[PDB]
Amino acid sequence: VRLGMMRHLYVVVDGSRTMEDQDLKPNRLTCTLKLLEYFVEEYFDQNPISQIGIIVTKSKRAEKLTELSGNPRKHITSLKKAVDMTCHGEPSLYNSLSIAMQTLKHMPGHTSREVLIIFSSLTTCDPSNIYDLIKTLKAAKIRVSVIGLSAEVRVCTVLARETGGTYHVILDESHYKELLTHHVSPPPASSSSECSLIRMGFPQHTIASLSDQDAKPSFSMAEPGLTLGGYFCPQCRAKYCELPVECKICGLTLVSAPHLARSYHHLFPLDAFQEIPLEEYNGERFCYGCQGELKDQHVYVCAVCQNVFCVDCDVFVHDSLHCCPGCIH
Amino acid sequence: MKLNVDGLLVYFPYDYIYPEQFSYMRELKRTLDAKGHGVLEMPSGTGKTVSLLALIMAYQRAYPLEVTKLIYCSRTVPEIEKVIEELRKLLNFYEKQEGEKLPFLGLAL
Amino acid sequence: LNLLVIVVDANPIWWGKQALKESQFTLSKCIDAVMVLGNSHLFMNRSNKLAVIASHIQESRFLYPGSKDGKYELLTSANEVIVEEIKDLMTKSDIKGQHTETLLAGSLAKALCYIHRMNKEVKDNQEMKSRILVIKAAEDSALQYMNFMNVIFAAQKQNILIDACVLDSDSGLLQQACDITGGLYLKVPQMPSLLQYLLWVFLPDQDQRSQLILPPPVHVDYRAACFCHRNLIEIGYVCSVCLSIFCNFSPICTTCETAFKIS
Amino acid sequence: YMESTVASWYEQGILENIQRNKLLFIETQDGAETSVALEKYQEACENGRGAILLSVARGKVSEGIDFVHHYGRAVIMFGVPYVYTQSRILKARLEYLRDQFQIRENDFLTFDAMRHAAQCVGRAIRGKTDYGLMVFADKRFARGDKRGKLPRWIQEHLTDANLNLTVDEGVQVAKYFLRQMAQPF
Amino acid sequence: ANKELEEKNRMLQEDPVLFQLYKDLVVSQVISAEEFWANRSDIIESIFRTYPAVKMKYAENVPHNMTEKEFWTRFFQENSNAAIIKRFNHHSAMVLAAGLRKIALNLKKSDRYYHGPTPITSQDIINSFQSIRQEMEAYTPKLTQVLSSSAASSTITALSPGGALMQGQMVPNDIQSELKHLYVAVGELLRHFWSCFPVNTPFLEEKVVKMKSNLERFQVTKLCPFQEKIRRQYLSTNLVSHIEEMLQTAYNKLHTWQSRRLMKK
Ligand SMILES: [Zn+2]
Ligand SMILES: [Zn+2]
Ligand SMILES: [Zn+2]
Ligand SMILES: [Zn+2]
Ligand SMILES: [Zn+2]
Repeated sequence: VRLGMMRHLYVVVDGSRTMEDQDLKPNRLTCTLKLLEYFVEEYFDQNPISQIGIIVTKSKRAEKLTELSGNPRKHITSLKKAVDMTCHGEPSLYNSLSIAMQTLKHMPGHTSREVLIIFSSLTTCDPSNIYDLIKTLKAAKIRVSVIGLSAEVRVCTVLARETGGTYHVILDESHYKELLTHHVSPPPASSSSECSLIRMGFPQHTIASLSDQDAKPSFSMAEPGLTLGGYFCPQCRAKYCELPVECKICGLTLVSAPHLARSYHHLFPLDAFQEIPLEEYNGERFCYGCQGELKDQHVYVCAVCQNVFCVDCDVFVHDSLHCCPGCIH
Repeated sequence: MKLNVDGLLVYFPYDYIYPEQFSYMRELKRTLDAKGHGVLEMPSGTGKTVSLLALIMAYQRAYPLEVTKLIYCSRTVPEIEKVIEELRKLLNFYEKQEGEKLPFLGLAL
Repeated sequence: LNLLVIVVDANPIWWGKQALKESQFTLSKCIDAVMVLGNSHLFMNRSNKLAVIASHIQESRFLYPGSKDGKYELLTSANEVIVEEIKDLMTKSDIKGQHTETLLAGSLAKALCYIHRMNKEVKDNQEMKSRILVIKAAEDSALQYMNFMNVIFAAQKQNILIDACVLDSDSGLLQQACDITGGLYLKVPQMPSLLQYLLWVFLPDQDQRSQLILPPPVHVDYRAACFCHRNLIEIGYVCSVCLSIFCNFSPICTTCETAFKIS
Repeated sequence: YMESTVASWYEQGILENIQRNKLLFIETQDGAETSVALEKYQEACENGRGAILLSVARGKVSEGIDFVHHYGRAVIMFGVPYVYTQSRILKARLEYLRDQFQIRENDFLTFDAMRHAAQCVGRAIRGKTDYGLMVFADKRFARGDKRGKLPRWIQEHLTDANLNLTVDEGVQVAKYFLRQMAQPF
Repeated sequence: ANKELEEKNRMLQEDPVLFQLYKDLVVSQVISAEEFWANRSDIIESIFRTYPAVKMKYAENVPHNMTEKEFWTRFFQENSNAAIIKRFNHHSAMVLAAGLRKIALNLKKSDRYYHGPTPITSQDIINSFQSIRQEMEAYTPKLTQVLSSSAASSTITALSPGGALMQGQMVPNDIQSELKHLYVAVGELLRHFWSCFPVNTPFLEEKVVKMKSNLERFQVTKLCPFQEKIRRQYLSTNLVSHIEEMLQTAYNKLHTWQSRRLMKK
């Protein structure tokens, strides 16, 4: 199944009044922002080439809280700042979606544009009928997958399925973590999705040549002090503090090899290991994965290496490591 | 989806039927077998009509002399229109199953 | 507490070459030095616990899950268990000419989950700061790049420090591994005096590593290369499916077979 | 009664707040206004504004209209539907049934409400298994006589636990129930 | 309409950086400013859109020998019973009316990833395998064999700042601000110059702006070294050479592509 590795996703957060209601244990807005901060960092940690941008809508107006960027820390700072937001007004999907459309209209065709609307107040007061905006989205192939809160809103139901996205409603706080983490993984590319080669640039960390001879002093490029050494660009030739960052001049993505390698495991998903509770002639008391005695009647095995893994080993392997330890041999 | 009803075998266009439909059809057949007027209630606004319509059609084929024709009345013309759609769908399903036209007529006044 | 894990790279093909060369340094001393480091580590505090892992071309087997000489009982078990286990692995080993490169990625893979297994069982009251003191001793294998990169990222998310201690060779991959997770990288050139390094560089833990002077990190060449040649390339043309660095613009990348539309 | 309740709410701030939360539509005797109001109501349901259609149980709109998925999601019944006890026409119809066929006046009178109430509340379950909750804002429905005369399918779902939920209590269960139906099969 | 003049006035003082850089291109008279931009309450408002009658009344009742406070007073001011229901339906209808304006993947070479971009007899294994097997018949030599003082002493010296494996200035502050301002100026003008440079753009109208932009590189770069000369002739310390590489590298791309364009022709 084709997957779009690079994606420009917008996490539209609604500053509606209904967010005031403390349906969750803490304030509803704070819980999303607190948990969304986990999503932002994790999203970057599972798709470095991708970038994110947050739009906050309240009082019938949508304001871009943070433009598209590749620095998780910069976005994280905005989330904490928004925790103190007044949280008064009424959201407007047309205003929010339109703002995302304008910035995403000029994005490259190869990258998979996406939008994740965290809808809280079921109402949607918009200057123009939103059904018309749907027609534009399908042509613009912008995936919109709402995650409703405490409501199965009708208008977003057609929005998700017509536009290709998925619609969900929060069963509880624990279920809320599950939903956002699911969206972290790149979505499969459908027929409408198209793939195209994208120019890429690989910089090399550089320092003073020899005892600060013919040095290359420079401060930064987006209160930066002088830097003896740092990253550079094949074309900009402008010092960059951290990678991966999009060129401020070339417009060509700058990214090192490891960041790309972070996204390979998506192409190679790990086949689920059959769970056989009985020992099944497994005389090895020690779990191969962790060299620990199997204290529970559960076992996992591959279709190639045919090894034995306990509950923690298999759960861990599929979740984070994304590769079978013994089966690598 | 041919249903082996207790009285006879009855065709059905949709794939599955809830347990209430089984209870509905058998009770309806019992009244038809007894040839006596009766009353029954079904919750669903839609779904009863196809079950009600399908059972009558099957009963007609088994005992055409028993029932001359079906007079199915509905409250409002906008509502009765939705019924003929259900009947029209059923006939095509039955026609496809049989593969040929049969001397069956259905019209709304 | 701190849970140390020592990944000793005991490659018989390379280590045995030292025996043939009759060099001063030998695998036996290497095990003894690591043994001492483990003993010294657990020496630091009761709460501290350690482990050991050996690497072979076939697989990796853990070397670790009275006072006859007047010794501490616990460390005595460590001394006996590793010595008995290491000899068994070295003495018994099948021969496969096709596969001779040392296996390290899988060896680490066992460690990462092992720490996770310990991290779950330990009481939530005490926080555990795990570490991996990888000790390479032979050149790495090209085919192992993909698997090794994944485990390194897993360590980053799981907050484990990969303290590489390569010797006799500078594996560009391993030094790349340690940098991602913030682990130190020391290339000891005096193998006989290896042990003085560990008790000074590696032994101090992440808690005190910052407030201490240690050798500066080595510059890392994050090179990129096309699949055509494997040569350094500064501009790569990746697609949206393969995510593979390629040499020059092509109608369709071979590893994708996609219907790229020109424009 | 609808106008009096509407006017009373209008004087207080309750009505204005409801306008803020969701659009509000009302029914009138004239058919022309009813068709336009309902026509606008359907559009509101399609959009995210929503709508609150106030109507009368005996209204020709209630019988003619059918509510489906994302239409009339939560049917609210304000008071047991009873005809005015002054219309002399019902008396000859009513008192006669007591003399012939031996039906108590209260029995038929209550039967005249549950059938009428059931007519105007059974629409949300039209078909295709579209979720929906039917709330009846009257303690009279809690009486055993009303519950028994209620249709079996509705009544069997009803339980004593939720039989007489408080206004606050009823809202909370409504929120929780919708969550369950929101997720797929 | 003089829309451009209004936009400049709005951003004349609201944003310092945007106007600071735009002026700088004209401070030294580099190029014309035309190319600069060419390339790059609630209650009344709700009533304004809510009630068309109020809009008609407002136009006809525009303040004339009256006060806005009085106009506010006029707002709130079975026959009456039905009016509210009708008004709500009309008011609700008006509010609604206002809001309604008129691929499975397959691959042939997967081993390539296994050895990614990272770059790079038989009896010898037998000899090593057996020789090592006989190495560790003796164990636990730690007492003296593991380390010796003479080797230990050398290691500590190596760890010294002058030793092996252990190799071992914010004086200007006001110059820092000047350098920052210059760098931003390069980015603004480089951005447009590089905006369409990578793309071939083999079109007459597309190529013209590049030629104009390419010529502008000479003009903007003409004044750059003059400011450098002023800064250079202060102390001749802490050389600022990074700026030069951008200009020459930009020049190299300009000339190299110019030759390629001639070669293509
Ligand atoms: Zn660049
Ligand atoms: Zn295990
Ligand atoms: Zn396996
Ligand atoms: Zn190539
Ligand atoms: Zn490809």
